[PDB]
Order: sequence, then structure tokens, then C-alpha cells
Amino acid sequence: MKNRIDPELRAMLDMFPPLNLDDVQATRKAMEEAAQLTELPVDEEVVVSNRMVPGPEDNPYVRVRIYEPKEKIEKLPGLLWIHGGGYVLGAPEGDDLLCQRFVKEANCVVVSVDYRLAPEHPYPAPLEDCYAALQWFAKKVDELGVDASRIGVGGQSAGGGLTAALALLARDRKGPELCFQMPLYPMIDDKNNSPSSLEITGNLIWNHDLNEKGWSMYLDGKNGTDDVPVHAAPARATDLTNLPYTYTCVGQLDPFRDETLDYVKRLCQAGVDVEFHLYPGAYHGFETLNPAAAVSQRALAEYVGAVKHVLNRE
Amino acid sequence: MKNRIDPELRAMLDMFPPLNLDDVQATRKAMEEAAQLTELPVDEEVVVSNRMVPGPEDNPYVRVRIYEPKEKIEKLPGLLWIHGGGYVLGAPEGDDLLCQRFVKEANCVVVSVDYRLAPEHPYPAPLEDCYAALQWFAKKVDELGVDASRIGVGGQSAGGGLTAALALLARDRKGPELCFQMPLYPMIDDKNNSPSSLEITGNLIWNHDLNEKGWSMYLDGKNGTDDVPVHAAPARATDLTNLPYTYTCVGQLDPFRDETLDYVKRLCQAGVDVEFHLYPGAYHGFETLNPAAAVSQRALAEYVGAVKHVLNRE
Ligand SMILES: [Mg+2]
Repeated sequence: MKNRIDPELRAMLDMFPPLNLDDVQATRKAMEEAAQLTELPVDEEVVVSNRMVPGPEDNPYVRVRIYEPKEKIEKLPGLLWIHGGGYVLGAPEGDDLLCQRFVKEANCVVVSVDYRLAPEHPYPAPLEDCYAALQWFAKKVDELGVDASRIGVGGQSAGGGLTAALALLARDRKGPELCFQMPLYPMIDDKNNSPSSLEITGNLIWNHDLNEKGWSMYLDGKNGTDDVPVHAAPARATDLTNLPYTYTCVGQLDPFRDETLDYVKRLCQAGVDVEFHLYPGAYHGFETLNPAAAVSQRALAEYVGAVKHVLNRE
Repeated sequence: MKNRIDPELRAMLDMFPPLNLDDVQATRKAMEEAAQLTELPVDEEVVVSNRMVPGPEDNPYVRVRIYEPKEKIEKLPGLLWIHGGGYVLGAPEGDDLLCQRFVKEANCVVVSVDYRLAPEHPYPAPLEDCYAALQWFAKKVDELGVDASRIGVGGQSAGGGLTAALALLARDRKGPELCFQMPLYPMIDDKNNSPSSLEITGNLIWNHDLNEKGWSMYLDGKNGTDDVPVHAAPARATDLTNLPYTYTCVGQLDPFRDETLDYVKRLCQAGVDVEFHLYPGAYHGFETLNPAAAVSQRALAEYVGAVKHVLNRE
């Protein structure tokens, strides 16, 4: 698709080998080796810690990674953050730069979830870990210096899917209150049969074949069948009423373009307040892979600004 | 729920006397008298001129209003601008401030069409006047100091519908080349039956009842029937292939929300480059009516920036 891709995004596609989910163990080991080569500096304005918190009943405690301002004088809003990786890869540490940016620009506390991964822990384990982390965050607002009426949830890709699912689950459980959801370019349609999901086939970071493998591992082979609940695949939701204010965005060359457009359309029809941005010439994860690109800098500034505006509004 | 309107947009909406299209002749006479009580915006960096250009067979001359930089030392891109007004109101002069902004920020020549209005001149008259203006603009690029490979078209509301229609018509006629289309919150679906159209019924600048009247006058009572060509109502297009790079945006509380989302989706599926922004809490024409509002300033800067980016790239 070379001619369709923004020129500032092309060079990074050649710079890294196409992702492979035929060997998930090997892919995770490779990503962890990459992570060790690229360690962030300490940012002196943001204090980062890990904590073990009670998990879902009869399940392991959940690790969360907490980012807070070095100086707290007044009560702050909160953001639950959920990393991506197809439901099968990833760790909170991968998103330290962005979480530190949300703390500094939104003046908030971020709690990032180390959810269990598929295929070892399929649905509902990853979502229940996110829900346990949200319960802990709401319960500990005293100690964190947070306002429980100003907690939102956000994430990218599979983490965006878990964000949209968690907003539905917390609504349905009269669960902790959420003031905002930011399901960025979210993996929400297990059927993998939208035109955009079918069209994106090659080395464009995420594609139809990767999506098929991630959904198969998350849903233990029930992907695409009638035996998939709304909380596993939010595209299946028919009742989107009484969900939180939503910000999302997607690149037009992301396989998730069409499911994202459809979710936005249905949220608006359900009376949910939505801001949505479709970016031209842009593939999945463009803004994380190409930080120097003008379109990446516009996209990052806008969704950091959404967190700042919505979590702090009167 | 008026609580869903952005607080910065509320005060102008209560001062807005609700539009009445039961007597279009009386409404135009009123708007022209209002215009005469206020001097038109001038700008020392922009030179404004009026020209009569050959029209369709129907209307041998069409007036265009031309905005250019005071200092032209190189070849510039061009923007054909199409004002809004429901197909039944308006004149180029109403958009002088925004056309001057495109000249100054995009460093372009703007040609704004004084198209014939419905119901006196129903479809196809308004679109054929725009097409005649585009033919003249392409023909006179050497005289205007414009690059024929860098001409776009843009407009708002009914002008956005004419923009989308003119991109289809120029494609179909192998008509002058367009490098960009900017059909902002465009009036493109004559059926007036989308969920967003039925949702927006009150005093929110444009609504279901006004939309029915504008379409009935533009299409001489054939609105909603099988007797409506794609060039009269671009929502009817099934072939969106080979259309120019598109920017569009819409407020969530605009009746055009759903038809705008659906056209964006179909453009992307046809392989057209598209940027789209949905703004929360925002009604039709918010950014023109509320220049002080933060969401207005973001929206205006983004679509002025799209003109600048797309007309000057490569
Ligand atoms: Mg299948």
C-alpha cells in the first residue's frame, strides 16, 4: 500500500521485521529483549511505582504500575491505562513515556494494568484483571490523592478493546464510576470481517491474519461464533446507553478503521458524547512508531489533550 | 438534553432567532438588510475582486469572488469555495472573513462561486454554476498565477454538498482535475431520515424540519424519491472511487452527523484518502456562530490547516 501511506510514516515499516503470532513465546521474549535495549530516563516530575493489588476473586493478585506527580497539593483526577498487544503481548512498561506524558500534561494519577495474557489466560481473565484494578483504584483514592468522580479509563488497540469492554462491564455491575473512556483504535470486533479488517493484509503493523490469531487466543477459538458475549467483543453491543464520554481515533489504514467508525456511530445514536478523529494515510500504531511525524505529533497532542480536558472539566 | 451542548456554544444559540424557510424571499431580503448595516471585513494582505465567467447553457454568466495575496512572487494553489445556506440562501460575501483566512494561512487564491439559488433555480442549476466556475478557474490558471494540479474545492453545509457533488461530477466528466475536496458538514442526504436527522429537531441552527424544506426547494419536491440523481444528493453514490483527498468534520449535535459518517466510511472503503473529525457538544455551524469558543478555534484551525497541508504538499 506504499502510495497510500503518509511519506513521514514509510521508513519505520522497513526498519522492523513484520510481527509473527505463530510463536507467541518467541514474540514476547523478543519484545522483552527490545525493551531492555530502550530503557527510559527517570523523568524527575513523575514518580513511578509497582504495586500488587487484590485480583478477581480466587485469581492471582494484579500488578499495577502507578505514575503520579512528584508534587501533589490538590486532589487529582485518575486514568486507568490498559496497554495493547493483541490480547497476547505486552506489559505496562512499554507505555511509560505516554503515561508520564498524561501525568505531566493532564496533572493526573495513572494506574496501568499488568493484565494476564491470552492464550494462557483467555477471556474473561484479562478484563476481570482490569476490573479488579479499577475497583482497587476507586477504593484507594484517599491514599493516591485522587477524586473518585474524576477517574477514566483508556488504552490502545487490544487495550482499547478492554477499555470499551470495561466501560460496559462497570456500567452493567453499577461498578466503579467512570467519567471518561478513551478506547484508542480499539480491537472490538472478533468477526474480523469488516472491509477494512479484510483489506489490510501485509506488513502494516496489524493485519487480518494477526487479528484472527489474537481473537482466537483471547476467545479460545470461539472468535466469530454466536458464543461470544458483549464484554468479550464490544462490537456485539446493542445497548450503548449510559456509557461515559468517549474519545477515540484511528488511522484510515488500520484494520480497525471500520469497527471503530461503527462503534462511534452507535455510541452517538445511544446519546453518548463522542469525539472521534480519523487520520489520513496512517496505519495501526503510527503515532507510537513514528514520533517525529507531523501526523503522529497532532494525534498524540489531541488525545493527551482529551485526557486533560475531560478529566479536569467543571 | 441542552446540557449536552458545550457551555461555550450555549449563549449564541439563545440569541439565534430560529430560521424560517416558509418565506425564503422574505428571509433573503431580511439577511441582505442586516448585511447593509455592517461593513464587510477588509484585510490589507488580501486583494478581493469580482469577475463574470461563462456559465452553463442555462445562465450565460456566473459571478465569482476572487481572493488573492497582496504579494504573489510564485505560483500558488487554488481553492474553489462554495458558500452554504440550505441551497436557498446566501452569497459569497458572507464568507469573506474565512476566504481571507485561507489566502493568508494556505497562501492560495480563493474563487468563491455566486451560484443561482433554489427554489427559483433548482437542481441542476446551482451545481452547473459551480462546475462552470471550476472550468473557468482551470482555464485561467496562468492569468491567476495558480497551479492547475493544485486546485481544491471546499464549502460548508449546502456548500459542502455542492463540494461533494462537484468532485463526483468533475470525476464523471473527466472534468477539471481536483487535488482536494473539503465538504464540511455537508448536506448530502435528501431522504432526511438518518437517526441524527430525526434526533436534531429543536432550535440547534439546522434541524430535520429545515432540512426537509431546503431539500424540497433544491429538488422541486422530488426529495426522498427514486427520481434523484447522485449529483443532486451524494449520499446516493455507490461508486466513490478515484475521488480527491477529502477533509470533513461535523458536530455530534448536527443533523448531518450520520450522513457525514456514512460518506466518510464509503470514501475510505473506495480507497480515497480521508481525514474526518467529529466534535462533541457541537451543533451545526458552531464554529462560525461562536468564534470565541475553544472547540470552534480548534475546528477552524484544523480545516484551515487541511487546506494549507493538502494544497501545498509534495
Ligand atoms: Mg471467520
